[PDB]
Amino acid sequence: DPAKAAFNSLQASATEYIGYAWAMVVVIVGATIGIKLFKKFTSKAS
Amino acid sequence: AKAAFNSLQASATEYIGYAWAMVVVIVGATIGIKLFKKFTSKAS
Amino acid sequence: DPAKAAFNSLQASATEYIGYAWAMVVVIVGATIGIKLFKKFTSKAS
Amino acid sequence: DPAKAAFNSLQASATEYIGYAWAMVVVIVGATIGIKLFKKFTSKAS
Amino acid sequence: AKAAFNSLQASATEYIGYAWAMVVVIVGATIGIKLFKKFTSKAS
Amino acid sequence: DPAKAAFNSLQASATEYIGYAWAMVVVIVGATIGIKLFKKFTSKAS
Amino acid sequence: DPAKAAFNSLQASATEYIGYAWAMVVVIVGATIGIKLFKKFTSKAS
Amino acid sequence: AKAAFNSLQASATEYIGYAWAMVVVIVGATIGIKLFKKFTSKAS
Amino acid sequence: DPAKAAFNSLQASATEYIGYAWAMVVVIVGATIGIKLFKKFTSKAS
Amino acid sequence: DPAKAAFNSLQASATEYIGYAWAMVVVIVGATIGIKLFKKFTSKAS
Amino acid sequence: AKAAFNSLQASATEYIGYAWAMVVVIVGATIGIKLFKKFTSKAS
Amino acid sequence: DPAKAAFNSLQASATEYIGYAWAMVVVIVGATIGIKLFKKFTSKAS
Amino acid sequence: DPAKAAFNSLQASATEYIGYAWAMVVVIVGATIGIKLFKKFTSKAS
Amino acid sequence: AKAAFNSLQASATEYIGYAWAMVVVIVGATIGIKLFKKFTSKAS
Amino acid sequence: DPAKAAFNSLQASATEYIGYAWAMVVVIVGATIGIKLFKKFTSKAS
Amino acid sequence: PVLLGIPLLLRFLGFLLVTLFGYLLTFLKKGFGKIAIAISLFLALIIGLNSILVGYLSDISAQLPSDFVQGVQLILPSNALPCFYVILSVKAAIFIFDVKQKIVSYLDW
Amino acid sequence: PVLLGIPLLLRFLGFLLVTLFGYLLTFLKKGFGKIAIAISLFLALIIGLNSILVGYLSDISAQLPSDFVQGVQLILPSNALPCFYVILSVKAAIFIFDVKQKIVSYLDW
Amino acid sequence: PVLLGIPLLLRFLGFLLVTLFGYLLTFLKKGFGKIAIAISLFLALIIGLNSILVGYLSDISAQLPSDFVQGVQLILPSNALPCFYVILSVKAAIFIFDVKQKIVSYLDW
Amino acid sequence: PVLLGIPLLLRFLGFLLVTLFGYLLTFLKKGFGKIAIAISLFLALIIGLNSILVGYLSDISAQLPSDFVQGVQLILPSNALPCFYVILSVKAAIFIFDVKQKIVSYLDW
Amino acid sequence: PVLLGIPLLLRFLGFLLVTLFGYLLTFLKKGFGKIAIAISLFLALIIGLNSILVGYLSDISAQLPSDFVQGVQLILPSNALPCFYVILSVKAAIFIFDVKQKIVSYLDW
Amino acid sequence: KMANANKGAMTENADENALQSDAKGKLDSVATDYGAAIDGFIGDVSGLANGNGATGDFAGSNSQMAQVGDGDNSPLMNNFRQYLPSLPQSVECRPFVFGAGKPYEFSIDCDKINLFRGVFAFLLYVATFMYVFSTFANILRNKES
Amino acid sequence: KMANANKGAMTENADENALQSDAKGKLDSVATDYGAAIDGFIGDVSGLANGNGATGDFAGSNSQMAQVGDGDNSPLMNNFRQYLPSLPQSVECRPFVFGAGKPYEFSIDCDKINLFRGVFAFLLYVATFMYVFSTFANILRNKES
Amino acid sequence: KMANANKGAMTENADENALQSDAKGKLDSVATDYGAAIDGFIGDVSGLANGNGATGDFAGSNSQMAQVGDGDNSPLMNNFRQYLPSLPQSVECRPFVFGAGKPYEFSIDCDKINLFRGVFAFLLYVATFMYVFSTFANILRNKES
Amino acid sequence: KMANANKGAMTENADENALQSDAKGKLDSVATDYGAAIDGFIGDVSGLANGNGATGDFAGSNSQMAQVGDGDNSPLMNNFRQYLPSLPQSVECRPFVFGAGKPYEFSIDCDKINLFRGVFAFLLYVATFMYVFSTFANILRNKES
Amino acid sequence: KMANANKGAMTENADENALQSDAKGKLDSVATDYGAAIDGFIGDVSGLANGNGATGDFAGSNSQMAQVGDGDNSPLMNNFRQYLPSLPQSVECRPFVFGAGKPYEFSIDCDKINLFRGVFAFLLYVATFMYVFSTFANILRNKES
Repeated sequence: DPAKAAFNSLQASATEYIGYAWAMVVVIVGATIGIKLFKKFTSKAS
Repeated sequence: AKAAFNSLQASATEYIGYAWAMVVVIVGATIGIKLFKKFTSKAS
Repeated sequence: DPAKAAFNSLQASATEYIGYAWAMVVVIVGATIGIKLFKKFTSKAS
Repeated sequence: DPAKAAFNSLQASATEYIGYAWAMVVVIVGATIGIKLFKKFTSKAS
Repeated sequence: AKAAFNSLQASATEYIGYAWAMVVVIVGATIGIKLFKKFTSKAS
Repeated sequence: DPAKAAFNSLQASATEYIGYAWAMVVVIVGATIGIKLFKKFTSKAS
Repeated sequence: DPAKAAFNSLQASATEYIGYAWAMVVVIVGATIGIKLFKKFTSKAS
Repeated sequence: AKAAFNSLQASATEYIGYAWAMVVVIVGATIGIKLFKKFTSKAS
Repeated sequence: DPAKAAFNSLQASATEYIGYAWAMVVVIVGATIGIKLFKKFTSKAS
Repeated sequence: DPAKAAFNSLQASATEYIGYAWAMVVVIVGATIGIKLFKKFTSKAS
Repeated sequence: AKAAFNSLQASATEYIGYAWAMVVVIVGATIGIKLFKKFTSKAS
Repeated sequence: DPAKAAFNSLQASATEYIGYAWAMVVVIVGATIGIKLFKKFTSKAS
Repeated sequence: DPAKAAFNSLQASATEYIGYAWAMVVVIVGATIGIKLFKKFTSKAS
Repeated sequence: AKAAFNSLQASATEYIGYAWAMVVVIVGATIGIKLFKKFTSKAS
Repeated sequence: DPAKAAFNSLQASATEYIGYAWAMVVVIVGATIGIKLFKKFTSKAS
Repeated sequence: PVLLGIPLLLRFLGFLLVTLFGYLLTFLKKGFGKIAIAISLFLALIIGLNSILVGYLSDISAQLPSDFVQGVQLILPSNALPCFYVILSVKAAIFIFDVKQKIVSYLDW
Repeated sequence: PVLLGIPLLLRFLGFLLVTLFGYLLTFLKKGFGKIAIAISLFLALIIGLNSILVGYLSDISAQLPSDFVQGVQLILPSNALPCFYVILSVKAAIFIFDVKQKIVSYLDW
Repeated sequence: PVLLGIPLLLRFLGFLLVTLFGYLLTFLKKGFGKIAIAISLFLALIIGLNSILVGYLSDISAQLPSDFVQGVQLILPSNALPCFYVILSVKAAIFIFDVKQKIVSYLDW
Repeated sequence: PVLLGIPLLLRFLGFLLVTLFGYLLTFLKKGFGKIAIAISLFLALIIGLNSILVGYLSDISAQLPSDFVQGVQLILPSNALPCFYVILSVKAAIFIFDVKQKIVSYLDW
Repeated sequence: PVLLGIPLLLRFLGFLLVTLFGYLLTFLKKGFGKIAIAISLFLALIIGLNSILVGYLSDISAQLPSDFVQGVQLILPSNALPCFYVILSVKAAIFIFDVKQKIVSYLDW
Repeated sequence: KMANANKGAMTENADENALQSDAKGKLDSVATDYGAAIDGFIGDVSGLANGNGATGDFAGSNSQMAQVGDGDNSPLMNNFRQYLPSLPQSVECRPFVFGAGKPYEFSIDCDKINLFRGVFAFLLYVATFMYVFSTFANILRNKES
Repeated sequence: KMANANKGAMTENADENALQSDAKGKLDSVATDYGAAIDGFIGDVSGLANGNGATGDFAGSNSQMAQVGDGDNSPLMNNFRQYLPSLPQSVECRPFVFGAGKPYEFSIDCDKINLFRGVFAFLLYVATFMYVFSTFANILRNKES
Repeated sequence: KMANANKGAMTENADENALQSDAKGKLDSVATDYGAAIDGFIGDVSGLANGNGATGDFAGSNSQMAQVGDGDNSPLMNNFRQYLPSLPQSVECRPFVFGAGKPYEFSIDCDKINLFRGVFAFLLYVATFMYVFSTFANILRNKES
Repeated sequence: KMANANKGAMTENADENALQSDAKGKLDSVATDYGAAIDGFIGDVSGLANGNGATGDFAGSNSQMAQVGDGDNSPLMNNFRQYLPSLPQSVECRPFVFGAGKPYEFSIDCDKINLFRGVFAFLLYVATFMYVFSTFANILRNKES
Repeated sequence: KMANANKGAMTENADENALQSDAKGKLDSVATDYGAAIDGFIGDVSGLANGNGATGDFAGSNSQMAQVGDGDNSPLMNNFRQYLPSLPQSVECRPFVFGAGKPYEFSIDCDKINLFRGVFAFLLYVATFMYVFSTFANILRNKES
């Protein structure tokens, strides 16, 4: 039954997409948190 | 006739099982990203 | 039913996120308190 | 009439979905309120 | 002919009754969640 | 008509939410006032 | 012509929907304004 | 033939008149709610 | 044309909303000024 | 060719719609700017 | 046959010319309103 | 091509908006500075 | 094969659209950053 | 018959290759604009 | 696979944006600190 | 039973003492007059400063517009004006207390 | 073995010295009475000012409503009221220290 | 009717008293000169400090740019500059009042 | 070669001067004792105030919880505690400087 | 033409007056020495306090990092450092003015 | 007895109780004026201080001290009351009505306004009480109160 | 010997040890009163200062100095305690429940409230300690403390 | 009568009313100079204080006291007026026009600007009045005013 | 020569150099005690001021002045150090890890934390330096420092 | 004439103009030292105050007063200048370039930065001028300036 193999292939593709998206969002959120914390700490310091 | 309907019903349920097994992963990833962004924003 | 299993998995993921967020917010709150205390000293002195 | 039973089954499924969603949203909103109140109280304290 | 139309009209209204009985629950749940989030945010 | 019954139910739910929100906001306002009063004393002293 | 009567009936239904929506939104906005004014006045007072 | 086209054109314009008379009310209500919320928020 | 009549009606409704909003904002501004004046007196005294 | 005349008529209708929308948005933005400036000036004054 | 295709292609391009001449005005108005609101908000 | 002409027209409109916004923000900034200077004098006096 | 040439033409059109959009967004973001920095610097100065 | 199916499959994959080569550019431009706006706003 | 190449290109673009944003935020933070230091001197003097 | 000149010498000594002590009394009265003059000058300076300060407030006078009255009355509690008047009364009491304490301290001159 | 009038002259000189020194003693006692009067006036002024200040606080008295109690009790730590009372005690101690130091400084009059 | 030497002794006593009291007068004038010198030094120090302070303000002078004038004129009420000038006049009045009070207090030297 | 009674009169005058100047010496020593008593009272008052103030701080003592330590250590630069200790040392130095200056000013009594 | 002993008595009176006035001169010089000692002690205390305060600033010294220089130079007007230096100069001028005024006030001892 | 004749020739009868009495009488008659002057100065300054009044050199300051006032009523301070800014008198709460007569008519219920008015009154008291307490605690300190 | 007769006629026997003793006795009997008055004034002022007490002219200020108080208990200051505003007494934390009994029932876990209460107590101490330290450091300076 | 001869030999006629008059005349002629010096010092210091003027040793401070000034016009203070920063003069309100001549032309109606200008004037008065009132109330206190 | 006999009868040989010497000797022997007392008081007060020490009446204040301390080490001030609040000691920066071991694991790079720590140290210096400078500039002014 | 013989026997020729001259000469020769000492003290203190200098007992304070300084150059204050924090020197405006060389390259036009720099300079002046004006107005008040 080709449908089962097709579904498995789409699931694997979705999983690899999820992995790439997780990597990118981790990078973006890390940069955003770093910038926000720097701005907050400097604002409170002076 | 009846056997064809039974086979179609079975195949339909098999595909539903696969569609659910896919959508759970997709929805879990989406909700995970959403909650991650929301909570990292709220905590900082 | 797959739906209830997915909902429980989502709830567990949310709980883990909540715990990590609590830890990080405690750290950041401590940093903010330290900044205000060590600036208030000098500021009130003058 | 199968339609009436089908409608009842979909209604029951919707009700259980609503229950799960209520549980999850209660958890999320409770955590958000706790974090927000902690941040507000600490900010006002210092 | 006429009896078929009458039966179709009755069945249609029966289904409308069920569709309304479903949508009231769904909309009530959605609006409840929305108002809950809005008011818990506003109060804090 | 089901529509008016649904609208009245929604209005009643909103009223309950409003009452609970009023109680919680009163509590949080009391907490904020307490924090400011007991920090203002020491701050104005010095 | 049944179409004219049908259009009139839909217009009347829309009007009653508008009335119910107006009542609910008035209640919601009144509560929101009350809470917001209470919070603002208390914040300015202390 | 031509009379049928004329009747269809007239009926079409009659329905357009009714559709406009409905949409004006619906859009007026929607815009009223939107502006009410916006201005009550801005004033407070 | 119905379109221009609808647009004029919307403009008139907006004008009424603007007038009411101006009145309410004047009242709320007066309240805010009163709160600040009667807290500033005591605060500056000490 | 009726299509060209129809396109011209729709363009003219769109132009008059744009004119009405411009009038309404000018009124709304003027009121919003006035209210915002009044609130800002009063807040800075006291 | 070929003449019909040529006429259809020409008429199609004529309509595209009119569709573009309409959409430029519509999009210009929309973007103008958006930028007006954004900049009047930013300046105040 | 109509696309590039439309884009250039949009850019010119944006430039005009930017110029007007700069003028208005300069005026409002001057007003804010005046308010703070003439309140700071009396406030610092006391 | 006309499809390949058509795809190339659409790609070129998309590229020129991207160029125009980049120019416009650069202008808009530059103006926004300038206005925001002016307002922030003036607010901090007084 | 079989040759027609093979040709259709090949042509389909050729078009998929072109569709991907287009969508990568479009999505890259969109995400670039989004990230540019987000980061220029966050930095200031 | 084209998908992974596109994701890596997006990640590289994000990294470049992050670097430029870090530089610009450092400059703006320095400006804010300078403004506060040179206003605090005169303000505390009086 | 004493030689001549002793009573005259004693009378001269008494006269000298009386004259010197009278001079001392006159100088004491001069000092008291100086203290009175100083007190008068101090109080006169205070009164003149008050007169100048009261005059400036006439020009810059302004009143709250008819608007903003509704909101102030909406929020104003029953003990706002009493608190303001208590603050003013405390200011006046402290002022007169300082003046009286300075008058008391003038006892050391 | 001396001429007449010398012992009488010496007695007169002693009498003059005794009278003058007695006058000095009387003036010293007058000065001490002046110092006592000044101290009494200063303390009386302080007491009167206290009496006036205590009276004003009766009118403007107000209490926290029944609400807002729950939140304050929710947040209030165990050492808030002790800190407030310590501040008040420090205020009182400094006040009496200043009064006693002024009394000590009255030794220079 | 007295022995020789009594009038000479009385004249000598008077001469001694006159000389001593003249010395006292000279010392009193010296003290008054000291007080005048002190007052002159105090006023001269004030004038010199004023001269130094006025000089610093020339270098750092700056003016409001041509812009921001429109907004300030848009908002400025009729009694802003009068209030600023009243504050400056109050500052000057208090300064001269303090100077005159110090001059008055120089009466205790 | 002088009449009787002149040496006795001169001895009496010298004795009177010696007695009066001895009385003056005794009064001077009394004044010095008064100054010493005043200084002792002033220092004792300072010490008592210090004792009371040190005692209050025992009750209200509190410590930073185990949490918030990580963030403070995350941000704390190398010269925060040195700055705090420098401020405290400056406070102590100014206090003892004021005390010593008051002791110096006691030279005018 | 006077009896014996009168010139000797007058010489004795003059000698007594000279001795007493010389004692007064010696005591006056002692008082001036006391005033000089007080001034020296006051100035020495100021110098010692300055020495201690200057020493503390060496440890806690820190510098602005290489970054943040670009922004500060981007915003800094031409009269920021002149204003800061004017403030410091005003501080120094007021300090020396206070010191000189205290030295002037030492004329009342 | 030539001795008796010479003694009688150079002797005058002087009584100690007469010369001493005369000298003491004059010295007392002037020292009483001295003490009266001292006591008069003391009484004048004390009367100026406590409001009893002064006579003599200090009589001219009676008007000035009466103008200063006693208790808390200072006629010198009451001059500022004429220029005191006018402020609204607190009245009962009246709800504010938005869009009266329209379908969007909502009004502030003024139930929470009274609660806010109570907490505002409490805060105003705690501020005034602390101000008065610190005012009295810092009377000898040369600080504004 | 006429010389002897004339010498006896104009001579009275006077003893230095009698006149000197009498003059010194009178001068001492009055100088002791002088010194007693000085010492009495010194003792009265010292007793008023340190709370021992005063007798004589300063006896009237004993009541006033007792009313001022010593240590930290000032009866003049305790008058303000009667009007001291009432404040709630700190108790254990009670969680707040929103929508009790409803499907949307959530409560503040009060676990973080205790952590906030600890850090608030620490901040209140550091403020009070700094206030007391600066109060003692600025006693001779004429500043509020 | 040898007694008479011896009495006449050692006697000089001295009159009390002459020696007393001479001594009192000299003492008064110098005490008048003493009193004149005291009164001159008093008058000089009083004239310096109240602006009447001084003569003698204090004549040199007349220029300095005239430079200080009286009333509120201090020539020492007027030196700062030359360097006073220039500020705009308040004029009537002019509406601001955005995008003049364009379809998006809106202007600030300046009707609410006048209301804001009124409330701003009121706030500026209440601040200046409070400042002046506290300035006069804290003149004897060594505080900035 | 009866004149010689009468002169011898009423004459006693008195030497100026003896009476003057005796009177001056007594007066000097008591004036030296006067000067010694004055110098002793001066030395005692100076020694109390500069820490050398005092003897006599002021010897009792030696303990009190030693308790006050000199330089910057005040034993009266060191009593507060025992109750000084405990604060963390600054250490090197440690990055904070969020969601350790999970796919969403990100950590603060702590590269910018060091830059912030540098600018914070600079700001803390500029504040402390300004505080110390103003403290020394306002020592004679009765202000907190 | 026995009267003449007795008068000559008990009489010594004394001249008023000699005894008076001698006494006045001694008294003047010591009063000149008194006045010289007073004038020397006055001159020493005045010279210390105005920077002329002192001689004698006050000569030791010349070094201390020279160390204090005059005008505005205080060598005691210049010690703090060595530890003065280093601050950047103001230069011309340089635009900041974001993403140089990239399609998203935008730069701050620095035209408005100059306007902000002008208004900032104006605000810094108005603050410094007000500070200096209040500093001079509150010199006699014991307040920081």
